[PDB]
Amino acid sequence: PQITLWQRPLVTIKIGGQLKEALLDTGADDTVLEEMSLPGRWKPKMIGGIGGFIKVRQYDQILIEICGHKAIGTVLVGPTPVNIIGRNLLTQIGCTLNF
Amino acid sequence: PQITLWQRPLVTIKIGGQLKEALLDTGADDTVLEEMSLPGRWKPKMIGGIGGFIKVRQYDQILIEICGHKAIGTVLVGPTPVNIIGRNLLTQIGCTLNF
Ligand SMILES: CNC(=O)c1cccc(CN2[C@H](COc3ccccc3)[C@H](O)[C@@H](O)[C@@H](COc3ccccc3)N(Cc3ccccc3)S2(=O)=O)c1
Repeated sequence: PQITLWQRPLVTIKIGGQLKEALLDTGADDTVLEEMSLPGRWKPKMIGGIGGFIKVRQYDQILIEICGHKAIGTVLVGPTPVNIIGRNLLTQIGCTLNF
Repeated sequence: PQITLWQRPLVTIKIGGQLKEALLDTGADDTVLEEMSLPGRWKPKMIGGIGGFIKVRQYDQILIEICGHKAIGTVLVGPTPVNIIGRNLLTQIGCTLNF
């Protein structure tokens, strides 16, 4: 589909059998979600925003459904202001910017 | 044009006659640029994201050229590490997210 930007590009995602709201964010390199439990081991990672950097937990090969489209990739969990779907997953669902 | 997200969506913008590189950020409500001088009165504001908040100066009705498309809108100026073009301006150039 085509999403306009007059309002926040919020979509429903499914992860760990739960539905959550997330922002389609072309400015983010990675996908970062609010604190939650994911399976497997995690690795440390530092990501930065306008205010500075934060430490998050990196989980790999996580199944996440975005607007019905299934994706499998790296998900970061940490103190993020909102659930963010970044370029690593946007590319998997074939998302592009057009104008 | 159609911009893929394999890499960060960086574009050239023209503001105050100056050329700059900026990130197209669908997750950002507003536009925030690195410290610079702009004519007119401004209002202080606080914007936050990953890492926390930063103080910025809000200028209204600023003319900006993005990829040859003229757009008018509010621009926030502050100690941001990267120039960010948010939704307030992306809408004016008719930018959409598609997949
Ligand atoms: C009202 N606030 C604004 O208009 C407003 C205006 C401008 C900016 C922001 C905040 N940013 C949002 C996220 O914050 C929020 C918070 C609440 C609601 C919406 C977005 C942005 O959309 C993201 O792209 C992330 C990159 O996050 C990641 C995630 C994973 C890996 C790497 C980055 N940042 C922008 C940024 C990009 C590159 C370098 C430095 C900073 S951010 O600063 O963290 C809000």
